[PDB]
Amino acid sequence: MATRTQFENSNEIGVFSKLTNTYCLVAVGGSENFYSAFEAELGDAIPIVHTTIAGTRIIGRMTAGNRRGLLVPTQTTDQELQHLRNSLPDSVKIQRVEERLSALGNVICCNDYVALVHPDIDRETEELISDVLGVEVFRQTISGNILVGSYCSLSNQGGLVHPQTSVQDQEELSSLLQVPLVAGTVNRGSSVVGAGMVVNDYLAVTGLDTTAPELSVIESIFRLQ
Amino acid sequence: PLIEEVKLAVQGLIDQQMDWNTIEKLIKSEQKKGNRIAQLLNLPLNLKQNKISVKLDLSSNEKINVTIDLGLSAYANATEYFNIKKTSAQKQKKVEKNVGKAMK
Amino acid sequence: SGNGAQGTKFRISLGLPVGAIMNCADNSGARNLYIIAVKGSGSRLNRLPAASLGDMVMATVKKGKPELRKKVMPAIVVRQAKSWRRRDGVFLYFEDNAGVIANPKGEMKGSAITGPVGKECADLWPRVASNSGVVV
Amino acid sequence: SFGGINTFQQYNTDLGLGHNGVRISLNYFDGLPDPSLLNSLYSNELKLIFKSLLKRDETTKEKALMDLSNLISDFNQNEYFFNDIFLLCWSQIYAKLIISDYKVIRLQSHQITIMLVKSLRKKISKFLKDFIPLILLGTCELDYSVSKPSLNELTECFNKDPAKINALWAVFQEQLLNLVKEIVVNENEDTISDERYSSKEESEFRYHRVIASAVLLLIKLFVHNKDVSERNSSSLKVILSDESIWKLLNLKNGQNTNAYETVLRLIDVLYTRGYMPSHKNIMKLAVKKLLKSLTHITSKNILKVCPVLPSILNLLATLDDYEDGTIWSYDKSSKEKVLKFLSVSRTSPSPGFFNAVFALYSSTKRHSFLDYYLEWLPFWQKSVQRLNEKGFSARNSAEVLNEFWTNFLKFAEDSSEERVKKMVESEIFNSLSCGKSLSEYTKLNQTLSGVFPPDKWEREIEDYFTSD
Amino acid sequence: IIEPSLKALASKYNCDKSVCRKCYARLPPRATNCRKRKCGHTNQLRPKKKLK
RNA sequence: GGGCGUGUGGCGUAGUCGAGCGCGCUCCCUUAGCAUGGGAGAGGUCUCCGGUUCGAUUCCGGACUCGUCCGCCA
RNA sequence: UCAUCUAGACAGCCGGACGGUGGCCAUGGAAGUCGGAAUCCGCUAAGGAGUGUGUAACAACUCACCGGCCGAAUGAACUAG
Ligand SMILES: [Mg+2]
Ligand SMILES: [Zn+2]
Repeated sequence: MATRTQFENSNEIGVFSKLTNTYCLVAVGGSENFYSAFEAELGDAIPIVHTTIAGTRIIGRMTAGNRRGLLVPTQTTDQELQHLRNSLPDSVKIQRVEERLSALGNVICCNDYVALVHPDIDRETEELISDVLGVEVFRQTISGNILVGSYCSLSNQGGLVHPQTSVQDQEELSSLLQVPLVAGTVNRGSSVVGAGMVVNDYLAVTGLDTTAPELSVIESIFRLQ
Repeated sequence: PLIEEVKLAVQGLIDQQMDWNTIEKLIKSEQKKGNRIAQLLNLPLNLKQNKISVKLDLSSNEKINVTIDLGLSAYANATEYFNIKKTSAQKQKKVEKNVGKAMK
Repeated sequence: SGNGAQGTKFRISLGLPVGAIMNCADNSGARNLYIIAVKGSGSRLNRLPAASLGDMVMATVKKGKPELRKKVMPAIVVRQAKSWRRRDGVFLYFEDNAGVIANPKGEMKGSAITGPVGKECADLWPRVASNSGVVV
Repeated sequence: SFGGINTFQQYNTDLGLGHNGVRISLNYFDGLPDPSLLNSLYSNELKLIFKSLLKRDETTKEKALMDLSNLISDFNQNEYFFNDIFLLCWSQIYAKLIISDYKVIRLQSHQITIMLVKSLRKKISKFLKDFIPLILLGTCELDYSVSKPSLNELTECFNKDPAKINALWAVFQEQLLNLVKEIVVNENEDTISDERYSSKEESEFRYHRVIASAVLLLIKLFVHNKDVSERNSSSLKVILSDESIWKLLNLKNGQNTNAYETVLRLIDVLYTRGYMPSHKNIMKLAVKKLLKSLTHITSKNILKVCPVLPSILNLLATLDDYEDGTIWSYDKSSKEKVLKFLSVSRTSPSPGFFNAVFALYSSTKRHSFLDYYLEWLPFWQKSVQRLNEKGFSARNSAEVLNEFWTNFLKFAEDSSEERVKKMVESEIFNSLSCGKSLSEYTKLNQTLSGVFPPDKWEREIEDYFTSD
Repeated sequence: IIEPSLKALASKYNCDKSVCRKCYARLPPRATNCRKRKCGHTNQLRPKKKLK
């Protein structure tokens, strides 16, 4: 399933949510339908944490997540950090990042094995990503889009990239990430695919205005069947 | 009477508040499955003006297409067709009164 | 703001009246935006309609590309440079006035934002938070 | 509250899936619950749940299902609510719901029906004939998430008795077949999904997913019931004759080869049963379509279609055995298609591909389908060369190379010619020498145990030390 | 659909009235003059406009 | 703003209730040039929309459009 | 100014509200009720060649007329303080 969901009318689910294999994060100011989608589809096996990052309802663009670790900005308060430490399982590691770009979901596009980052990140932050997430890192842009997290949706099975992407960039990124990539649109043609939707190994959640060919492209590239 | 049966059928489908295109698809499927009441109907339905159209045999294999209002009886639709006949005759008489002075 | 607001906004000290020229932060090829109107502003005799951070305004491109000049379009203020107070009581300000171009529904005409944006704007507009590099 | 009469339905007198006097059908236009029955429901709450299920929007449908489930969960208080009237209405709606695009709708509907059976056991007997086939179709749905929970629940409903589950397949087999016929023959893509709200594609995609489930069910039915072919021959023929099952065998377009694979399994099962041999026309139609599929595989889609290729070749080998390679004879250009298929297939190798190729050779050699020297060898040689250059760069390469060697070695044995022997030695040396790290992968070296006499290999080691 | 008898009972209070042409007052169906002072108890009344 | 009139072919313009000519150019022929002329061409929703009539450019009503004329203060 | 009125008036209930005759023209039909004319008898306590609803035309319902209950004034149109 690519599950049709709105955040109070918003068809961008990746902005307000962060979904990994092991956990899920949702914003505190959410509707009953928005919570019920993650509660029904994810089930009781996977914890869902209602969280606020840096005083903001936006959490997907603020944080970058992995099954092994979670990265939070510097502006995240101690109460939010302690609540995430209690609510999250003991396996994941939560570490604050002290870096100027500070919006880790926009900066970092990552999965379990390999990650794409903004080219201009600091070397200490790159080593921190490689340490906490245990993930090999490449500094690359998707056809000149420096915000790889906003302009790519990535999982273990496959990836969706920006629609206006050069084909040569598509095989280059596909060989670099060792996963097949498809250029496509989400939410009735919105270009920002990573902000448009969240995905993991068995679930994808998207906006209600995402059309049927777009949803078919999603389930084909992410192998959710 | 068979026109009244067709009208009762279409009105029963209308009174279920069913979508008009789904009603037309139901007519097509029952025509494919050989329902006589469905096969008497012509598919471009004018439900916006509450009007259907029905095929009647000219000889008791050629068929004619006649429009029937759903809000009037079949006999009342026949009287309307008779009325359009009667109005046409009076215009023809007016033309016959016109002809001599007009052509002069 | 008005239609495309995702939630409400606390009152930010108004810093951009009508006639203000702010930098154009996105990559749409426009250089500055000239504010002619503020969405949702009230009516008072002689009072100029002023804008704050996170507000949607009506603006014209005074300097930039000729297909963007000489027409009115909606814009969103992302940097204010007039100091305002949050409910945790820090007084903060950027060093320039800056906004981005959008449609009336709020999605950006451009694709990337240079420089910081305010969290009071990023929370209120998700597309701005999507294309934003750093949110403070 | 509910108004109108289904007058058109009365004339038809076809109950489709239903055997209790209510038409149950997959198509959106018909099989909708009759207004009069809907009014007859015991409580107002139930009636509202039914209106919501009728509405198109999913959030509304889901909310209604959630409510219905809650009512069923509190069975003791609500037992009066669920009556024959409820069951007749549910049966009509359930059919439409199981074909729903949204998985949650599908899963919830299945869960609800199972709960009803457990709670109302022995009173749903009248309705078991309607409900059981549909429940099973869900348990044989390609998506794992819908199928696995549904099966687990069904087993639990029957007190975890394997025999009962098997019995169900036997008892309602005629009905199960009727469901398959209805999806395959009676339905069309348009009938299943509304045109206004769907594109030409998607409608096709949906039909294909549903039909695939039907085929999987058919395969299961055949395995479970030994005598199914004899008792239901007429029904089986109509389902098989229709091209809809066969249209699934297209690799040019489509998200997955999983559906295509299911069709291949059906053809194989039918051959094992002997139904395909028994009925020539069905077999010929299937065979020709399979040959066409071989052409569809192309360089652009080779990566996508690679897992299915070993299976395709294996089926072909089995079919060839029938009628002394009669399958090739059916199509004039079949040999050309095979040659083309082989050329495209060799470029990308998948695990088990080589064994399939050898199996095809083994079946074909008696009837001389491929020239051993002019045609086959070139295929083999090119293959090793390709394998070496991209070697051992991929993971399972060790297994793939091992396979090539085992297979090629067998092929070579049936030559009695110098060129083949020469090729084997030269290629082996090249494969080991350019290599990569063949020795280093112990498993690779073990799997590729040897290619020549032991003493000579030692002499070559001697040359390497002796070399400049 | 409500019910035929229940539609009759609800329409007895909602639809089977008369309307004064001068002051738009909702009046009894068998009334002869408007009960309001502002129109001067006029006898210009019309039936309330039904559907269908 | 109002009043008063107005509206025809690609262009110009004639019409009593029973759409025509010229020009432009469609073609062909004509010719010592300082290249003409002849014969057949097409062409309108009569500004538009209603009503009367049997039919309205032709009568009338409405709308549209253009041209005119007359108009604020200290 | 017209009418009705203890020989039973006007409101309210209840019952009948009929035959010649589907009166004559005209219509594919129109039988009281699309129209054109005439508009008369019988039985009556009383019932129109019809007041509406009403159907293709019927059928059906209701009327204005007469009757039981009521027992005494009432209805229409108009004028002006
Ligand atoms: Mg002023
Ligand atoms: Zn009044």
